[PDB]
Amino acid sequence: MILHAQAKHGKPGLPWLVFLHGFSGDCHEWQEVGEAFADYSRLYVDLPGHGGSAAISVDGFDDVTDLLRKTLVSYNILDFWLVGYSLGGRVAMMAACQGLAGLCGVIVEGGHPGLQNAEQRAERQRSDRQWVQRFLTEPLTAVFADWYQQPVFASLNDDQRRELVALRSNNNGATLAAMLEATSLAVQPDLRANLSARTFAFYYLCGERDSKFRALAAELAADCHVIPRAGHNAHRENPAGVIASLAQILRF
Ligand SMILES: O=C(O)CCC(=O)C1=CC=C[C@@H](O)[C@@H]1C(=O)O
Repeated sequence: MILHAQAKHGKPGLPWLVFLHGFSGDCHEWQEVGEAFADYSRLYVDLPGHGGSAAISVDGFDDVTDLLRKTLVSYNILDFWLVGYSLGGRVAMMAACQGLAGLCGVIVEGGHPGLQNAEQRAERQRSDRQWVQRFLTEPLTAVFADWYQQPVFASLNDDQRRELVALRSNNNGATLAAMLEATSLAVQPDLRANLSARTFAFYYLCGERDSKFRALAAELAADCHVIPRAGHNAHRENPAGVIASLAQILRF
């Protein structure tokens, strides 16, 4: 078993760009940005519980990393960057730190490096448990209307929220719930020390208007690219700015 993905072949010999969406996303998330890198090969992955990988269940990050490894092998990917947004950024950091053969660098957009005490982990465990129950029992248009009013999405306007609710409501609430619990920030290690000692290149992207993750990026041993006029999902709101940042990172 491998993850569902969409592959696009670029110039032979250039690295693959392996894109990981965020929670409730799917393999289309990064395509507006990724297809700008037409000379690279692109792998747009559906994480467990998401898109065409809905039926793939995992118990935690070890299982996700293993699935990612198998997927890369299946596509004959030998030399690649991992590019992850939010949950996908956390998956990317976990997989990179656990070890992926052929990884040359990681680019994380708004991915949390980990909580730092038991109180915070308990709070997140409880909060994620409440969302899990909502995803199991409520109309997804109602759940996502509240999802996109969380603080990390405060910066959005009403039009943006309406569009996102409509988009994300194409999803399986049960498999979203299973994945939300399995890869909850509550169960993630604090990766700051590991990221500091990294063998792989590590870059951070953050929307200008994403106050939480601008502060987090400052705690990290990475070059941080602040994306103008963008919130947490900076590549969605300012794709041209994210393409420019990715070009600076990749082509140097
Ligand atoms: O874009 C979205 O709707 C969600 C982005 C996303 O992956 C996350 C948002 C907020 C909390 C988490 O569940 C998750 C994350 O881990 O970043």
